[PDB]
Amino acid sequence: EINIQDMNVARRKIDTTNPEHVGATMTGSVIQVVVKKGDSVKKGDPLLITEAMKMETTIQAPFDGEVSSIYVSDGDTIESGDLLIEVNR
Amino acid sequence: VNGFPGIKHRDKPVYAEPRLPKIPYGSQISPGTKQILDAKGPEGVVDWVKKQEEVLLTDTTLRDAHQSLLATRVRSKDIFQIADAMAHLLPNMFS
Amino acid sequence: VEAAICYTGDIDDDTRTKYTIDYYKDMAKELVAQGTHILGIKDMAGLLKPQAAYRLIGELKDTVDVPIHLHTHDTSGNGIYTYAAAVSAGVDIVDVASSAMSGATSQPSMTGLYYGLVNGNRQTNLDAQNSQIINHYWEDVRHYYKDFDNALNSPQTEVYIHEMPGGQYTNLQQQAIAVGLGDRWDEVKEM
Amino acid sequence: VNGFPGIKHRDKPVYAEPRLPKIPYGSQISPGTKQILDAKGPEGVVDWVKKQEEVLLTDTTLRDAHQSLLATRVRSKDIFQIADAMAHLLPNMFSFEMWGGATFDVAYRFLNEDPWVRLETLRKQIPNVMFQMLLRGANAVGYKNYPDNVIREFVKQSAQSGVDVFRVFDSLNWIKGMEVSIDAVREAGKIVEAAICYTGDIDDDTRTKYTIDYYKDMAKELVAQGTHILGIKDMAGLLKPQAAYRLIGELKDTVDVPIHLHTHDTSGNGIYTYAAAVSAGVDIVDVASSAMSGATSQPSMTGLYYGLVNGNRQTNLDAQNSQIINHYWEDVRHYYKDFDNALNSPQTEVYIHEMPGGQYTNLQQQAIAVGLGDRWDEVKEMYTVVNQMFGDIVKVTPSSKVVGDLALFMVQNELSEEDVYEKGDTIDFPDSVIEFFMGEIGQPYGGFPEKLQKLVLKGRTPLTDRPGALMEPVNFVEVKAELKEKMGYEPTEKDVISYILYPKVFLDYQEMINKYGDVTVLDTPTFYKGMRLGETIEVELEKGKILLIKLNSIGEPIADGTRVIYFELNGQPREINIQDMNVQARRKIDTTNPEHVGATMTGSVIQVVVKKGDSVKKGDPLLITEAMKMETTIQAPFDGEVSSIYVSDGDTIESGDLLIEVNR
Amino acid sequence: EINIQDMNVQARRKIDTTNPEHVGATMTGSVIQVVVKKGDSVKKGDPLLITEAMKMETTIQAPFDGEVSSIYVSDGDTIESGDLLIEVNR
Amino acid sequence: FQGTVVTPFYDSLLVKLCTWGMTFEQATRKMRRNLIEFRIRGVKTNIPFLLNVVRHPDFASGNYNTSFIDTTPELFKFPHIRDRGTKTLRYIGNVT
Amino acid sequence: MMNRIKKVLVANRGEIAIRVMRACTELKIKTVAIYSQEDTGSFHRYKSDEAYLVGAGKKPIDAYLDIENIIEIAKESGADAIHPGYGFLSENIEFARRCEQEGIIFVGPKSKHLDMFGDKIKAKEQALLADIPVIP
Ligand SMILES: Nc1ncnc2c1ncn2[C@@H]1O[C@@H]2COP(=O)(O)O[C@H]3[C@@H](O)[C@H](n4cnc5c(N)ncnc54)O[C@@H]3COP(=O)(O)O[C@H]2[C@H]1O
Ligand SMILES: [Mn+2]
Ligand SMILES: [Mn+2]
Repeated sequence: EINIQDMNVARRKIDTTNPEHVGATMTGSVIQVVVKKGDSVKKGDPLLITEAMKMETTIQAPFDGEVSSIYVSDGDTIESGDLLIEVNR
Repeated sequence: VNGFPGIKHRDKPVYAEPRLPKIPYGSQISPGTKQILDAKGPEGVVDWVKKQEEVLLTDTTLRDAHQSLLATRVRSKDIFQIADAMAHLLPNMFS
Repeated sequence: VEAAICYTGDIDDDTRTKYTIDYYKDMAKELVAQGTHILGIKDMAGLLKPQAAYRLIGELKDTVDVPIHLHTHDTSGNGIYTYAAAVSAGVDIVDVASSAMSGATSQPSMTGLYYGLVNGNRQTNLDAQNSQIINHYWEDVRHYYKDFDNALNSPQTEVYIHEMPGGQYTNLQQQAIAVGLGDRWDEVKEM
Repeated sequence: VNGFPGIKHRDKPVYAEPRLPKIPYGSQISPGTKQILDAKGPEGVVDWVKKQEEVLLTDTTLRDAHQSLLATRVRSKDIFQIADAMAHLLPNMFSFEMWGGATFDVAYRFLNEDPWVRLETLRKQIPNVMFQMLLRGANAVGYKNYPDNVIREFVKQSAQSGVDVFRVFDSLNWIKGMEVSIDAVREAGKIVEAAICYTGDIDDDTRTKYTIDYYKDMAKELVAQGTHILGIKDMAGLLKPQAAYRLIGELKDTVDVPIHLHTHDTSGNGIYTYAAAVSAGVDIVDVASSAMSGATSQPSMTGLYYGLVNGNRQTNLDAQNSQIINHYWEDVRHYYKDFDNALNSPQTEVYIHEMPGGQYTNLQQQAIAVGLGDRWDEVKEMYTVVNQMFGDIVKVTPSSKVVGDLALFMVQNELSEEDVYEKGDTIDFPDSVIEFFMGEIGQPYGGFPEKLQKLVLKGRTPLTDRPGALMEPVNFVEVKAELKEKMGYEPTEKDVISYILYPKVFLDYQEMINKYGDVTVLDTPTFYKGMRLGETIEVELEKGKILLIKLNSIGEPIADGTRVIYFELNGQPREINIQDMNVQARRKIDTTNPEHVGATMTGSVIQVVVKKGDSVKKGDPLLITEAMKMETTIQAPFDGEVSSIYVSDGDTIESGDLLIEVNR
Repeated sequence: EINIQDMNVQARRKIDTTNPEHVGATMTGSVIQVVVKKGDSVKKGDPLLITEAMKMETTIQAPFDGEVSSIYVSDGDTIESGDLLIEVNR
Repeated sequence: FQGTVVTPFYDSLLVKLCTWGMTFEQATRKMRRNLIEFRIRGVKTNIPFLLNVVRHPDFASGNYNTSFIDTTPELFKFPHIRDRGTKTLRYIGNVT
Repeated sequence: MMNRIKKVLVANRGEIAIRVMRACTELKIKTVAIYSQEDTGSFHRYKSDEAYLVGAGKKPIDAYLDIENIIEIAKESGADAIHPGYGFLSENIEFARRCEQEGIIFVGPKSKHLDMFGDKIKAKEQALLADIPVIP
């Protein structure tokens, strides 16, 4: 399996059994993503900021770890359950 | 195109037309508690209430009911549509 | 002016010495003195059980000389029964909704109350059939508001433990889910 | 790929894991009514009940609650999961209503699982509280009439497999109709709760047919016929509170058996009616978990407890425990959203039309189906009219269906009551109406209306006896042997009885589990929605034996719509083929593989001459293609077996396109 | 506007509720059989197509006299209530 | 096993490889071949280190002791990976 | 072939768990694996006749040190014996005793052996007693 960046381009749900999957709690959009793939993070650290009828919330790291894949971008519409970020232990 | 803020963006369902009561032209609205108030004031209404053997009813459909069930979202258009039937069909409410 | 007393606690439990019947009675007297025309009893969490309602209303009718107006929520499923007791104790006015917008965290059904009482010694003045007609409209209109019809809509008797008023339960579950605590909703209720 | 039959095909939602009660290992189950029954029989239980100062509770959560709210779709897996907690946390229930009604055929028919298994599994998990079923006297749980020996065998099995209390009713309140069932329950050593169906309004002396004296006389007959407990079945929720106080009060002075009241909360007054019944000394009432209570279901058990805790007469329920059991149902109910279509508010028109709980939702469905969704109010009005036409009858399954079938029929054909009386000899009535007037579901109180009977029967001759008394007994040995041939191996007694009760669905069930296994084991979201890409599930085949399954991808379809689905099962990659029944860039030959047969030229496919699996020889015709209308026949490059086919007649093709594969 | 048959085809439309020429699925299921063709002439009550709902068949009838126009479904097609199935011109 | 997900919570052990011979030397030849013959992709392994140990002439001799590894820094020099395959796939991946 | 041991619970994970399960199967003994949440996909869980989640709620290493839950599982599955492999509970006095209390064979030496060879000093005392050389 090799990774290739697609220079010129259905939304995935959290696998509930995996706690590395960080999911949207609520229906809204993504205001800002605060971390990058590879970044190192601690329990409670900010990962991204989401909106729900314009009232902001900050999705926190559920534990210590290393940020893996990111499935959303600033602006993206999101629904509760959507997989947003993955945080490896 | 963009959906309504705060909800899952989905296709408009096909809805049943709401059942509206048929109120014949020229039916008159019975007077009720608003007339008593207008004529004889608060104390006139209070006195009227004291004389009532039956239990009186206040209807919260237009406020508290949907505040509790539908996050207060019931819109005026839907409220105005039934209001005339309320005046004709439910004229004995306290309020 | 319908100044209201908010009901809380449980006057049938003399373990609970703060919000007792005398508290309610004294507060009634003060409000009449302050000049209300009707006395409101606002049971915002649906905590007023039927036997308490009978005593509470019965006693308030012996205490003050204004009509009484009772408001409850059917959160526990006993709202009608509580209204039936209130009515036997001579309450003057009660708060109801159209069937289709009634039950659970809302008011008890106006048409349900009518029929619960029509064969008793004291009735409501409602035309059943007309209310049923108005109700058809709400049966249909309510579908429009599905995205906001997220109240659980069954009985919920934990209210007698946590005492969260009707609206706030749904509302506060929301904030809990929002903030990542959807899994710990029971802890939040305990807290 | 194809969605579940009968619902909108949508993505599996993300569900909350249900809240299960934590039962410390080695907690003991308290003994309850099942022990009393096992030791001292029916009369011992009856005597125990008489001693109880508190009102006792029967819990309908596992049967009637979801029959009314979720079209009886609650699956066994979800029921077995909470059963152990029920044994520990609700040990003071009189009974759990957990079998009968529609659960029998719904299990086989729509859930593809075995109700006998449900009964026997639960029986082990809940050894302390009696189990209760609803039995139509005449025909058990079946769809028609059956010879006596069938009814007798069913009851015998049910009782053995673990049913303790049989609530036996007849759709017209025809006592004769129940006599077999009642006797078989006596014969089996179990409790008989024969029931009177409540209808009308005893507080209205305008209405002289179904009066309190009617109810009292019927009580006396049933005690005489030897019931242990008297059931009052208020299937439409029509029994108001002041009527309940009198009715129960007077029945307690009249008969010397305990009384068991069952209502629906359709009107919103169920609790209040239960409160009155309790003041009049009723012995047992039917309740459900809050989250499965209200509207067309039973009143809340926990709501009743709190309505009575400060009165002169209480229930024996541990509130907090019931609240814990309830959390489970709060969560599980989300799984059944596609079946949670009951309106779920009060509905007081029931006092006018008298449709029982289930049938309202059910009959609205048929009305919408048949184009009458806009005229649902007319249909309700016609139900009322038809009930009057029949002389005012007790309406519950199957009598209710008759009134429904005619009500639809008459709105559909723009027919009034008068039109039926005028043109009835030239009108072909629905079969259920003919069957009704023939007496095939028994005899109504006050008899049939003569004029309307003659016009429906059209010369035919009524019967006046139990349709089943005149039926040829079933030869069990013969049926068993027929079934063994059909199934391919030796059936159990239960298999046999089910086959007899429901032959078409029983065999459809067998076909289904031969093809897919015992899908009963699947978690309910997967049962109804399958799997999302990247999802992993755990399927518990059996205690300790779990399949861990992951869906990786779904392949592109070939010509006949077959797709390869790529799973992992317990770490093993597994590819399985699924035909995509509703399909809404074309692949090139791998030039190195000579099994790949490719378009030589640009054009279209006129005809494909072979099928997947066909056997072929070098030079044989595979398909015919076109190039500016000049035909060519693509030949087999060698001997072999035809594999996949990527094109269909008419398909446009370009040179290099892979058309067919031919395995060596 | 001209009509062209697409010889090689690779969200489904809802009834406009105001137009009674739009014949819509009453219920969720599939189409067993379409009984008419574009252009066919029909009378009130005539069979247009047969649909399924948990395998219990129903026959969608012509709401009035007229001429069958466009057809939006084929045998086998999955359908949801409100889906436009057939149009019948007056 | 192919498809497994190594976690950080427990030991990393993938497989214990054992070789036997009539002599230690014979067993040594086999350990070398087998270590080289393993293909494991998706995670790093300690194989480069085991090979260094098993090829070192002190190991072959049979005369080593507790301090051998800690005092033999050659064991921690590793050949550069040949990953021509992987690079070739990135190229193919990129143009594709 | 065996006498009392018809079924064995392997109270471990990974390599040694599989090793024990293979031995068991060769002796016509049935096997029970246990696995933590975090090892739900571990392949030892696939090599047993039965498998059960152990230590729900606990941190990952603690999950395979959950004596009570392991015993529950052994009892509920009808295991006659428990093999603790190495690491985890294989040298834990309490766990071994607890097997004894439940009538479940602990596949290993006696509790007192674990005791005596657990503290380095009492082991050294035992070597000295057995009259074999030791380190100053
Ligand atoms: N002694 C009796 N005689 C005739 N009918 C009887 C009765 N006791 C109970 N019932 C019937 O049962 C209902 C429930 O009574 P409960 O005391 O449970 O519930 C009662 C009770 O809490 C209270 N209540 C009414 N009258 C009362 C009284 N005289 N004394 C004490 N409490 C009363 O109001 C509730 C409902 O009154 P409601 O008549 O609406 O409804 C009553 C009534 O229909
Ligand atoms: Mn309020
Ligand atoms: Mn029922």
